[PDB]
Amino acid sequence: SHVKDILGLINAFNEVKKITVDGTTPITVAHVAALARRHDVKVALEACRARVETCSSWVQRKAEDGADIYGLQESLIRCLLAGVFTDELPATATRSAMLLRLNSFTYGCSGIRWEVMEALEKLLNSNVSPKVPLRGSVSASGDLIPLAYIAGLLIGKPSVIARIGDDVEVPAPEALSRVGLRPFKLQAKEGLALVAGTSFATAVASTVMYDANVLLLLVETLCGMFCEVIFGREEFAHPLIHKVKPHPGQIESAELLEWLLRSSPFQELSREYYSIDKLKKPKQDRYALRSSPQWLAPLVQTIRDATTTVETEVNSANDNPIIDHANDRALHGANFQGSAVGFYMDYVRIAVAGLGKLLFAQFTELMIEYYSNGLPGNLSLGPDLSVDYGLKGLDIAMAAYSSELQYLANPVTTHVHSAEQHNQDINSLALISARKTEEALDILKLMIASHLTAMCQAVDLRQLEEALVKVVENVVSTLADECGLPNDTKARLLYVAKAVPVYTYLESPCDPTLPLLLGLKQSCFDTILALHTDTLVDRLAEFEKRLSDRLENEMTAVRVLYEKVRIQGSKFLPFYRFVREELDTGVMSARREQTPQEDVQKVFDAIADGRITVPLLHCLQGFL
Amino acid sequence: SHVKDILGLINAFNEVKKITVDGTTPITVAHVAALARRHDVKVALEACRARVETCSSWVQRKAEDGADIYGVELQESLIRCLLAGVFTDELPATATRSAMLLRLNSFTYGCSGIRWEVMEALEKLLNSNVSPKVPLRGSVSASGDLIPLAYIAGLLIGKPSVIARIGDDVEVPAPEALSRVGLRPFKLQAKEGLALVAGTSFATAVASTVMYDANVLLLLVETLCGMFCEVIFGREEFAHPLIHKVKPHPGQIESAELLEWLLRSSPFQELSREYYSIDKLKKPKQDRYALRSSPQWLAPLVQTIRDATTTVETEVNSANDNPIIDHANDRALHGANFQGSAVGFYMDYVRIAVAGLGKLLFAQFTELMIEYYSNGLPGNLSLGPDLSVDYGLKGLDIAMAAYSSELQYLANPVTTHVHSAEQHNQDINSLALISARKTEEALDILKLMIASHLTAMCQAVDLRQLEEALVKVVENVVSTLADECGLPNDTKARLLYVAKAVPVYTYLESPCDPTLPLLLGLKQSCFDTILALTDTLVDRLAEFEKRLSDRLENEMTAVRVLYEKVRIQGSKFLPFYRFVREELDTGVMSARREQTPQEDVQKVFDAIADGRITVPLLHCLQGFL
Amino acid sequence: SHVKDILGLINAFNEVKKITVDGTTPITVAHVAALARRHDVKVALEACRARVETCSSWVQRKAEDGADIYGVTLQESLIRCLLAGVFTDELPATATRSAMLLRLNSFTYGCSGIRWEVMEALEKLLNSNVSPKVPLRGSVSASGDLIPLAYIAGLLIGKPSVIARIGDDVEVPAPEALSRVGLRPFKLQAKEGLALVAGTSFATAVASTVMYDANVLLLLVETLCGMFCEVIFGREEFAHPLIHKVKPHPGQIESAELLEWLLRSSPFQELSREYYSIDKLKKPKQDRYALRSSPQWLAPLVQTIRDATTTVETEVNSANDNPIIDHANDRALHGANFQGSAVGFYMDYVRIAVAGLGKLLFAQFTELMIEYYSNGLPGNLSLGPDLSVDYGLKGLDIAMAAYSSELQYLANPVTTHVHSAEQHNQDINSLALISARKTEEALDILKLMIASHLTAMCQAVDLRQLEEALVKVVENVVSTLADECGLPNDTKARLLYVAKAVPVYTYLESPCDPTLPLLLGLKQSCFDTILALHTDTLVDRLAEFEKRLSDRLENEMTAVRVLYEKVRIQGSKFLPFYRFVREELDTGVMSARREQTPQEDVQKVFDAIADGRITVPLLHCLQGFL
Repeated sequence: SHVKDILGLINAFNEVKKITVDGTTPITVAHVAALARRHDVKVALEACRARVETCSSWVQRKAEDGADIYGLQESLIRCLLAGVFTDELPATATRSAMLLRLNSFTYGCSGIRWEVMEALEKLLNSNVSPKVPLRGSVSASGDLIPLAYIAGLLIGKPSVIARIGDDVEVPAPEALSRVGLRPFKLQAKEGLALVAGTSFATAVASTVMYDANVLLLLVETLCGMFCEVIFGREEFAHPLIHKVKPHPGQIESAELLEWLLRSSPFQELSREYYSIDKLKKPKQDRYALRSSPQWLAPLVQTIRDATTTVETEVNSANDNPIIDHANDRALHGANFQGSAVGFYMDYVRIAVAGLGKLLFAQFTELMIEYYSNGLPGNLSLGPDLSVDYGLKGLDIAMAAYSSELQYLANPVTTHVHSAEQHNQDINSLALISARKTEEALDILKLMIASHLTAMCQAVDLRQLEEALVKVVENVVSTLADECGLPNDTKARLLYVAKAVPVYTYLESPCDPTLPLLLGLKQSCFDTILALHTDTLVDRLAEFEKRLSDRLENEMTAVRVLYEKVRIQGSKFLPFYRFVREELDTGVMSARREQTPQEDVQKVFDAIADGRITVPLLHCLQGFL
Repeated sequence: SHVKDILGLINAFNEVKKITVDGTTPITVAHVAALARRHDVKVALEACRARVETCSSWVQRKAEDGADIYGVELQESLIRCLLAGVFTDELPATATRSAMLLRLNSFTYGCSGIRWEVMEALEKLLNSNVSPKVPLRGSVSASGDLIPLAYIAGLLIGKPSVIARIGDDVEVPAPEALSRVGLRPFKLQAKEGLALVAGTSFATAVASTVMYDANVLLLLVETLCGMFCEVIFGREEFAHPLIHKVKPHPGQIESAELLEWLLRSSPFQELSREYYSIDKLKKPKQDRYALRSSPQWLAPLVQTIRDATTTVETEVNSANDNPIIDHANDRALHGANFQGSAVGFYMDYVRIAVAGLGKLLFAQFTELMIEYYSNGLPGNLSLGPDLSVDYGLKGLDIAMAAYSSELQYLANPVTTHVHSAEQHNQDINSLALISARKTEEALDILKLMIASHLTAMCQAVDLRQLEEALVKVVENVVSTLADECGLPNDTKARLLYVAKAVPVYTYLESPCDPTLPLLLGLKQSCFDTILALTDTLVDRLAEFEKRLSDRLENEMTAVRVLYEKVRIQGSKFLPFYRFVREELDTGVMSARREQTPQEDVQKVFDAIADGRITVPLLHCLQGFL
Repeated sequence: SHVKDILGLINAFNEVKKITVDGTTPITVAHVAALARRHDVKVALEACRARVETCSSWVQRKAEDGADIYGVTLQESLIRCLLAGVFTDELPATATRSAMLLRLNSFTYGCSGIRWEVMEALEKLLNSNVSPKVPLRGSVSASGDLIPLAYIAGLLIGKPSVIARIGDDVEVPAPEALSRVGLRPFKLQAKEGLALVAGTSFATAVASTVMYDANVLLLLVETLCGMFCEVIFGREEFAHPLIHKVKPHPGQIESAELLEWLLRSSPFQELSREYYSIDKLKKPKQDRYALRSSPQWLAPLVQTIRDATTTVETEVNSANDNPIIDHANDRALHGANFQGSAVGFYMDYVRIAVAGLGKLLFAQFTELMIEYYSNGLPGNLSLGPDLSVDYGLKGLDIAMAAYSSELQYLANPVTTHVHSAEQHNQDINSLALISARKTEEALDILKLMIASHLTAMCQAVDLRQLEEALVKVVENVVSTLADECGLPNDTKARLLYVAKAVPVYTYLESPCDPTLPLLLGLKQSCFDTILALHTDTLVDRLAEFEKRLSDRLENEMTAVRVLYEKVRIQGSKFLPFYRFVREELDTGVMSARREQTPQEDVQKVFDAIADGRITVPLLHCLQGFL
């Protein structure tokens, strides 16, 4: 299952202490992302040093012997320092690019001197990186302009500014000086080896793919939480449905969901709900839940396949010419053409838009009383709704997020211009595409943060609902006895207490126009008819007036007590405990001062910085 | 002509000191951009005080009467629920202050029911450079820009969680920020929460600075087509008013008019004519489309940007909340003026027009870089002479492809992605703010493209003038050596024609190389002159060749070094050349000039971004009527 | 108002008999669509002839004395290399004939140097219904619509490989077609190849019929917003002049002005006001955005479609070949009028606005289908009464999502995809014909959406009229039965309130089902009256009221409905539409008892939209508006 592969990705990301750069051990997107995000992760270049020097020698002798092989170093770098600071590629991306550039050389096809590789290693471990303009690459003879800034650092160009950690910016030659390095004087083919690769596009695409797997698994998992809160029928995940339409991502997501929902205490509440007034409620869930596995299928497959493609690129020699020193020939091709990454970046951006639309459809259902099976509009607790608009602000923002996300998912690869004196008449635009997919993942993080917040709100509201119906049942039950109503009447009255959704009358429970009093009034009239008397009327008028003696006070009490349980038996407990306890939040209401921003910011940040993987792994403990 | 309207917008942007906010004087996009970009510009709210208070009183009396009018603590629960954005990024100070201005102006029509006091507070926060930190995303611009506008409202009521900027340095919680400029948190009354948040002010704000930039950069692109004509050796006839008289799109007529005027009696057009007189049958009789069809291309782009400005300014000058209080006839009118659709649709159109400007620039740049298309210019605009270590503007060329590709992608529509939002109440919604942001991003790229193009054309100006001086040196050396060696009058004329005809950039790298076009051209003539007419003729022709390779390279080198250490002086585009070269302190690009292309183009880009580029533009255009 | 301008366009389309091609009288998009769609309309080329010949002879003079002028001083080799299309699909005869008109018209300015005799042959081919079969693709509309226009030239010179249509079935090689209409193949003179192939006539032809339809459908959509207001129980206040005065986008003012006028004396707005006065506090105080913000939404759409109309007409009335022959001053001028960019960009914009029109329609239709949003109407506009076998307009609802989705997809721009073309000579090119074609496909879909929307609203009128009648029956049955059982005034007034208040479509399926809202509300009031008047006698009479209700009430609801199946619309400005759809097209309220499928009903409406008949009830509806 892709579920276990993604868990393995998350574990490797968390665990790794050293990245082995050796020309043989694959670097994964978890490693790239760990190097980028955890500064205690260090690069360890292993002395492959043999084939690197052989290659280097072959090129360096074909220069002393003055052979003539096509593919002065500073003039290439000078013409490529052609970006403009409007915005810039971040340090995480630049350091990622440095690693991929370093790695590309280990295969001994590039001809760069080993010491330059050592210099890359040192700069990475020292947190030194050049400041690199955002735009300029068409990713075809490589990410020429942006990679030119890394080469510019290595030769100590004064106009290239370098970061050292988060606070220090110094000109290139001073940055080299501070790490015990001297400017390089570039040798034959070395300018081309540094600039003509796919390392920047592939860097962005690596952090993008790592993020895509994590958010994918997170969205898939949270479909189970959605089922629980919406009162879904878990049967949509039944293995047979998916065995007869056997898209691997359809089987595998359904598999996880069947497992997440199997012994669910909310599924138990769902069953009791559809048993009451059975033939007046929907027989099936709406599509955002019920067809989630079918929806997820191509998205899982796209994100998994793109990961393979990007990792192949991470582990490639991607400059030109390729030096076949063994056979004494320089090979003229175009491994710097980033099309594998470019095309898949367009595809993943479409899959991410599809994940966003799934979230938006689910969130929409949750906000609307007609579609939420008992939950209040906007997940508003009230009880006073005139001053509690609940999650309406987050609802509007989810439309804002989905709309921009769908716009972002138009392709970049369809916009190929005939470039560089028509030499690059096809070019991948991989870095541009990767940037747009990254931007699309930023918006999906917002949507996840919002969706999880809303579901924790719904958990609270479902737990509060169950306790409120119990209060009502007890108040009706005991008052019925005290007024001396017959058992016919008592049971009829109790059915109403059970059946009427509590959020439809919580605002003013004893309001004669609201659904509780309406149901009791019709039951009182049917009792009079079934039993016919003047005494029965006395006790029924007594029952009704004595409703506003106790009911409201007891509903308020059990509520206020909740503000100051089924989730404990649910596989999503870790998520709820993380958002409520660890992040320090509570059921949203007019009485809680925190804005939706404050609550959702906490969840968003935990998604951003990877803390959310903790409750996620917890939740999936034992899944095989 | 749109040319004078844009010049009017630029003059207004530079001159304005105070923006009059009174409910009758129009705010234009130039006013919005000046408030945003020049802090010396202050807000002047004029005591319209009468109509605002009347409306405020109506609303308040109707609530105090306990009357039941819909949309008229209730107010603070609205703000609370809308403080719902997330910091990932933010709308910048310039957009937020722009919005604050637009929000203030909308109240001045007295339809909103906000108190005058709150308005005075807005005025003072503006002039005191105070503005809330606002999350980038969350608005669908339909019941207004509810989320981002809530942050302005949050500041006004002293919400502790709303962070506020004071200048570029200071950041403090909203209550403290109100304190520091002598204000107290407001307690909001009937309809005031809704008046503050339910507007189109953020999208319209971004769209105002977007439209200002679109106007300036449009005029800049049109004008620079004239510069392109000069350096590329174009035929100015493409601009002849008769061509456009019979295909009369106003933008076509007006762009052609500007171009005819810029190119009339151009000293560069004189070199162009000379050039096409030598080897006429071997050279194109018409320019390529990126020059020759420029007025036809510009026409819809001009009209789109002009019409969009009008639509955006209409929005700037609107009451855009709900209900609209008709205090005079005692009704709250229920509509949807907060629906930002006019701005949203036009932002999509303007983004397509901006993409069209980018494609025009890309195509022109491409021609200029390629020797086959540049009518004598060296590939990549490399001076060399040694091309093995000078790749000229090849990096800028690649980047222009990168810029255009992303520009074209950005130009897909946002308005086609309407979701059924807010419990299906907002089943249509404009997405204006999102569209405005994308068009803004598209203009960022256009600026990069304009900066590169201008830098490249200044390079080509230098290369054209150098070319003229180089060819005259080659003629003079050929003439004086033909005399010295005692060559026949026929031989002399035939050799001097070759010196005139051969493009000098085809042999600059090694002028006396026998395999390069000058020597090939002279060798053909030499054989021809021998046929028309002996051993002593061969003798003098070998002496010619010999003495050529003693003298020619040195005199070429000398005149080049002198240039490095003129027709542009009579060009309408001198202000641009003088600006880039002198004011910005640059020179002809080559291996000998240490500064990178980044350093040069950056200077140009910054001058476009900060407005300095308008100075040479206005100078260039002086007298055009 | 743009409304008058569009009404002018429709009147012109209808009443034009001859198109004056003279080089001074403007051809409008109505004239182009008239020519394409009404074969009785003839071209009248009015001898203009003098300048054509002056230009012609100037070109021929230079050919004689051997002057040398680029682009003028061969043709059959140009035509040959441009006959490079492939039949996969073709440009329709209507597009080709429109292109022939525009090419003819372009020549009338005397700037092209084409022979008057070639012009007369164009007129004759037009009036005789001859046109070449033209492949669909190949134009980038930059040095003109070169490939498709080559097929017009190929017809004129009698290229055998060029197949010509004559009317709807007849297809003959070009020599045969010319011979059937009394013409002979031309031998092209200097500059005539270019005159013919190097123009913008194809893109601008598709764009002309595109703009005529955009104008008509726009007005139709605007008008039907009022009909939507009527059937959905909207508040007409959204259209009030002061709202739009303070946000004065010209299209916002004018759309709302139209709507205020359509709704001013509405008998449906009267039912609406009455509806909101019952349970005022439980029902929404404002309409949803697809109605309430329709003026703000329509504003940019109105303005796009009108400005785009101007641009396309400017192009219809242009000389758009090259070089531009300035015979007066003995010069050929070298430019690029064949660059179709004015039309290309505006086609992209109009496609987006059409998508915005479709989205407006989709959101309206959506509200209409959902009982939560439709203020009394049944889900899916199902009449029933048995809803288990009547799913109503659910098919059309699904279809509307499909329509809107494909439409939004089509509205991406074409002009952002400019390639460097023709040996990099055409390094900018307009792609105008491609864009026009996509905007045309977008309009095809909008037509589908309008057809469905109008059909749904006619269904809703019927349901609303039945609703008023049904509630009256219920009130009467309750009022009479209260009397027959001697119920007190307290009881009678509570019971009659429930009869007026409960939406009839929530219980129509089984009016006496005790779990449905009529009986629920009746039981509630009965308990309330037993308490208020507090007895064994009252209970006796309330039980007899209930038993008599389930004997008589349903029978009388069925009778009134069965009668309806075998009024407020009569006072409504939308009567012409309703009358058009029900009587003229011969349709009826939709249900399980009506045999015709939703397909058969909507086809009829769509066909009337597609062939222009829908403009009759449209023009009738708008009579009086100034």
